[PDB]
Amino acid sequence: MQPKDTPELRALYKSFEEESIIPLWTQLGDLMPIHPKSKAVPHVWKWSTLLRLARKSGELVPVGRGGERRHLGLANPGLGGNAYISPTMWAGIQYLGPRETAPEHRHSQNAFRFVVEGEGVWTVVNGDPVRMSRGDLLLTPGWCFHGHMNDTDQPMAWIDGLDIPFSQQMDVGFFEFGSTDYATPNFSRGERLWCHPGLRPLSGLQNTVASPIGAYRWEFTDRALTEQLLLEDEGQPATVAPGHAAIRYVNPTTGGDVMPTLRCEFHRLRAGTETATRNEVGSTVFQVFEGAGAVVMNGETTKLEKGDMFVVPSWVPWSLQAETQFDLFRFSDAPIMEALSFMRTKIEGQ
Amino acid sequence: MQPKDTPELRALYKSFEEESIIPLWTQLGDLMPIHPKSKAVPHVWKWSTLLRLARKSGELVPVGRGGERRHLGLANPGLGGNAYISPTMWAGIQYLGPRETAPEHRHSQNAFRFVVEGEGVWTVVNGDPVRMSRGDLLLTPGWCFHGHMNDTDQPMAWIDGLDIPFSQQMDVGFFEFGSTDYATPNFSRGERLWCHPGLRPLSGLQNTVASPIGAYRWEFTDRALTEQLLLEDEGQPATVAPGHAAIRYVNPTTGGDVMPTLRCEFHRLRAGTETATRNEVGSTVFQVFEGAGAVVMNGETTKLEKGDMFVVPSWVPWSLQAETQFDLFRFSDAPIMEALSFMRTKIEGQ
Amino acid sequence: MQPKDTPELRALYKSFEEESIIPLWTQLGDLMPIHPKSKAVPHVWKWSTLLRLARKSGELVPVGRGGERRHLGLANPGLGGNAYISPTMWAGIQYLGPRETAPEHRHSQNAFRFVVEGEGVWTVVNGDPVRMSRGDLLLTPGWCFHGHMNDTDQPMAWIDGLDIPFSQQMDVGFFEFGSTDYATPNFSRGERLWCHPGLRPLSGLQNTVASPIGAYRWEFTDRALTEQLLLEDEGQPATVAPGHAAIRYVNPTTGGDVMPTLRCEFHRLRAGTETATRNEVGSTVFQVFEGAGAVVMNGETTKLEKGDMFVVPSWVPWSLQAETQFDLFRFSDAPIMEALSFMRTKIEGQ
Amino acid sequence: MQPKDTPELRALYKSFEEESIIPLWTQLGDLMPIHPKSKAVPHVWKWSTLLRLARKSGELVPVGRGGERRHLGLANPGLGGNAYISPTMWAGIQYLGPRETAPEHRHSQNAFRFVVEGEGVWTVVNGDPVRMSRGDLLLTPGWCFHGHMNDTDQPMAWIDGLDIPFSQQMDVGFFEFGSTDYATPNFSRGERLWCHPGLRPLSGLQNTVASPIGAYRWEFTDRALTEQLLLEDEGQPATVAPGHAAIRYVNPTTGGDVMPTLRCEFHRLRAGTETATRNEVGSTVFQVFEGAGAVVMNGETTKLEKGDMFVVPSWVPWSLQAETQFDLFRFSDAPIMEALSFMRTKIEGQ
Ligand SMILES: [Fe+3]
Ligand SMILES: [Fe+3]
Ligand SMILES: [Fe+3]
Ligand SMILES: [Fe+3]
Repeated sequence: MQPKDTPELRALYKSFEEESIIPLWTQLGDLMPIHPKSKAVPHVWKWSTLLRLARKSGELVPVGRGGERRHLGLANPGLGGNAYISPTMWAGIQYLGPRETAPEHRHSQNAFRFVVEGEGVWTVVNGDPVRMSRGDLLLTPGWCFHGHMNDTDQPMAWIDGLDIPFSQQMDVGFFEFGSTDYATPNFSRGERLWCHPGLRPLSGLQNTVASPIGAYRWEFTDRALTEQLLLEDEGQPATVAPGHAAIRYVNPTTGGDVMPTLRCEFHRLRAGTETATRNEVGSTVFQVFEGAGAVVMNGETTKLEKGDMFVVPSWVPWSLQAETQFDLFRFSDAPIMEALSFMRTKIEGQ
Repeated sequence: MQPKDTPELRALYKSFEEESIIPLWTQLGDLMPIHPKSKAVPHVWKWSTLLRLARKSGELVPVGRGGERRHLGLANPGLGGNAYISPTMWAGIQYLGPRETAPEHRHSQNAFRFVVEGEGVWTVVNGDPVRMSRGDLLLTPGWCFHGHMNDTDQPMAWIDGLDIPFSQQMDVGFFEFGSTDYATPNFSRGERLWCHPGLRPLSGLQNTVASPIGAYRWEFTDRALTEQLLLEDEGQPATVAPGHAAIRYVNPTTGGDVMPTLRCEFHRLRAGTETATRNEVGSTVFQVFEGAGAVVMNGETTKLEKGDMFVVPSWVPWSLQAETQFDLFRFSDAPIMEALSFMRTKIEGQ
Repeated sequence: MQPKDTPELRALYKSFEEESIIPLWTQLGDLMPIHPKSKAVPHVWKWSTLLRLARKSGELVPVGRGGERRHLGLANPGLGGNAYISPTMWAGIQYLGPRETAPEHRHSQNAFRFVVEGEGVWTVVNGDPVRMSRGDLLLTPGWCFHGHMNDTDQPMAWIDGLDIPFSQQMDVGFFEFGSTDYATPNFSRGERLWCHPGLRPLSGLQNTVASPIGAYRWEFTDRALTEQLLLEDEGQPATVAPGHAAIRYVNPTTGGDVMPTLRCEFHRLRAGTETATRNEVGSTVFQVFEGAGAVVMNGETTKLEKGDMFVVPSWVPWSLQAETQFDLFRFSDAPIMEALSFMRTKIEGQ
Repeated sequence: MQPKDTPELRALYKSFEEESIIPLWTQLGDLMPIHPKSKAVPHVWKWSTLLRLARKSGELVPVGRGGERRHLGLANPGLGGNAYISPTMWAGIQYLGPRETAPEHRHSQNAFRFVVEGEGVWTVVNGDPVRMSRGDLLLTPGWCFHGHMNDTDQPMAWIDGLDIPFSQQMDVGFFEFGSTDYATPNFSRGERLWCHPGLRPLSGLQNTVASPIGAYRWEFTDRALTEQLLLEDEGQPATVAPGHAAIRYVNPTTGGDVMPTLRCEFHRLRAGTETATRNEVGSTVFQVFEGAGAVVMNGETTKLEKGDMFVVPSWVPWSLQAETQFDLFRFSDAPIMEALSFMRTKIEGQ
């Protein structure tokens, strides 16, 4: 940068290039930033748009000519043309047509399916068939064989969230093909063993790295958030903040996050609730499941409508405001920040 | 023992007594036994008897003259006149009369209440009122204020299980008095936050030493064991052994045992099921909740009838045989053996 | 207690005896004490005495007539004639004569050896020979084969601390006989792999329930306490309290206590140091390794001299005062209180 | 990819671009690879070269014109012009001149200093001054204030290893400036409290996310590897493989890795030792501290000489061969792979 630009210097630099050495002193860029400054940028996708483009994708791309991958990837404008919503996460709308199937495969990358629209599709996870409907969270944890069948003439839309960008950058990717029955049970084996509150099968005493619950069904989510707002009505502690009910989807063998790499939550805000501004390390994505409100990011307010999705990159100040009762599904890379002692939180309140 | 019995020896022994020294060589007894040989002995209490003596206790002992402690302690014949069912555990039948109450207190010793007969009594745990009915497990973990009220003209019987003998021998006992409302909610606050499968309130992210679930209600227990036998019907893994469904009551923040000192389980055996003989370190107590069968202990078969209770001391070989569908509530000191690396298991199968 | 003493009552009580039921209401004793009130009592043993009785035991009890168990057990006056220093722990002076040996055995009960006087005895733990000298702590953890040989014509005295009383009361005891070489290496294999600060063999990546270090040698203990007093001289944080250096013997795979059931520590107090009074749950034993001071227990001061030993039962208020530089080896049942969430501390300071 | 290229398609694609959607079906690249296929490539840097360019950097770049950052970054040829040795790690040669200093700063990114050449430089970590010499490992864990002073007229070379590339990609970076004494103690406070084998200060009972040992000095490393080869001579288990001694630098409060994000090890291979080929997930860097041998990567053998450094990206098959006694310092991103359940190992042996 500032050494004397002499012949002997330029010879040194020439030698550098040759030996693949880069010297610190010529480096100008933001080495060790004061706080995180992501290349990802806050962004909002409108459901009215995504749904439109999804339905058209249904007409224009059949099985045999791309229909197998009929998946609308959400790309952050800041991430150089990659189909990545944040630096750690991949989120896409999977638009599954009438009677459509996918064979089984397995990969190291962890993944979930959040059903936004439809019913009567089964994702068959290690042979265990897990039914899908609006508001269910399905897990297909890393190295679990998974495939699916649509048992109906209606299509389905779901959010596919994966840890692809993390796994790509970090070199951890593995993949295998599997290989019929097409069973359609109302509840999977996993749910039948693990979905009884406070009870654990004697046959499942070993803890697991990922939840053995195949589906976190809408019924239960909805009940939990209602009780929290009800307890608040009654003077009882329940909500994380006034008007703000919320649960964390957990692995019951452990009480921890669903998968090693991804946290999932569900938030219910009472009409007129306005959350305190947060800065949190790493990235998160919300989908507005029901109701109307707005989000503030970097001081910019965006009005939000049913089905809209948005991303908050690392350290971006954010808050939500409910106009009506505001329901949002949430996911993030937080289990990574926390496993590695990188997590840090600033709340405007405290 | 074998030193030469001389004047100088007897002088040494005299000096020993004076200095409170006991020399190893004169010690004869079973110092370090080959395997555990408990002073507690296997034993069975008949419900037809206990109920009889309980009902009479109701007539003969009113409030003001012992009725406050109307509690039939189960004493092991081997434990020198102590009201202790095993060396680690206290189990008693509490016979609560019409409209009877108890003020709040708190103690370090951990405790549970398993309802055998009745309904409509509330145990109010740290202010949170927890309703009681047949087949519910209630926890009153150590240092939680607890008291109760019977909201009815009918009596109630429950098993009171505590870690009293452990806590007495080990010197850990603490106790405080509390000090009205008498609320009668259908479900407690604890249940309302924690009894939704796979979901955890954002307001309860901290793990706990004991379960925050106040009641493990019968409904859920019954469903879990039915699904396990059903999965077995269907070729699916579920049961711990052929015909033998079983759950472990767990603390959901952790996936571990209900309380640091006590494990609780519930077993359902299909008619004609006969379990493999087990030797397990430490003690356990079963109550036959429903059905008919037998237990073998030390090779002795005892026929078992609805409501009967029995104890298996450390290392006693035991097995159960179901005549009808055989339901049993179970508890033990195993979390102690396991925390300290003393647990050891022998199964006749393997 | 207070029910009307009628014929029908006495019939009930008669039935109780017969069915081995004890009713709560007739129970008078201290059920659930306000704080711990141990049957064990504070006590001090004088070394000048123990040594005297130990040396005489050497003359009067040879191999063939008790010499194999030439062990002076320290019995608490409060514990009904048992050779138990507290309700959880066994502590004894082992007086090993010239050239004396013991074959290998193994037991579930955990144990340590603290060398007070002598050198050149090896305790051979799972085949690994561990040399012994004044101030060394040796572990023989549960289920490790152990035996010893005295390679010299001098005798040796050590403290044998075990978890016998706990294991007896709780029914966890197991025992086996083993079955030559008599090797005398300066340091054992364990020490050679594990006694290099901050370094862990790639061949020992698995954690262990008990420390793999066979001996915690005096050299190292002495250095650690000296540095702590030196840092204090220098204005640096180090001591737990002014004038009070102390280390905890730890299992290096874990950073935790030496064995699941026993904590060992070493304390060095600067002349004139006077510790704040503590109440701590469970029991502890100190031995005065070097120097002079006193101990206060229940408000009673006992002057203390080199080699003296004392016991503080659960919840007894205690403090030490150094006259000279005061060195003390310490052990306790605390890892038990802590594993089970029974531990509680009161310090006069705070 | 394969949908019919019609006007209506191109309109859909146009809409995609506008809404920042990327559709899966047009994606061609290696989405979910069969096994890891890093952009980083195996590479070797020669010390004779690095030292040459380092010494010249000393002449050509003084304080005031880059000398403050006189640091030769090792850039992987595969990583697009970034000064990153692997996708997760930053490794550089810091060439510190006569009497040169650096003020204190702190950052979230974790870091170590491995001294290759020189003595008598102190890195002052949170005020605690830690001396540096050949073969010492120094830690400056995340959020610890650190700076340094050279107390001599000789220069020093060290390896600076950081988790910069991980922290950059993942958005976790934080940074602060500090702000004299220039003390030169032989050992730091950290070492004085924590470098006594098997002993833990009572003032440090709390576990830590990173090791409190400031320096892992050469003496101790060297002793551990010598004992391991000696035990092998003697028929005792010690080495991880025949001829192959190795330790892992550990955090003593925990027994775990030095820092949350970086593993450090030291390997000593007996002459003629040839390791089994390994595939391991994530990246590692070795420096040849002493001796001569070779490394095989992807089947290509590179002869290796004292001070040479090399990188093995994720899943690259590798092995080392010792010609003489071969000593190597090693580091990796493995604690990340392991915290997140991404680690996987293939050894040619098994
Ligand atoms: Fe997939
Ligand atoms: Fe009570
Ligand atoms: Fe022994
Ligand atoms: Fe730095």
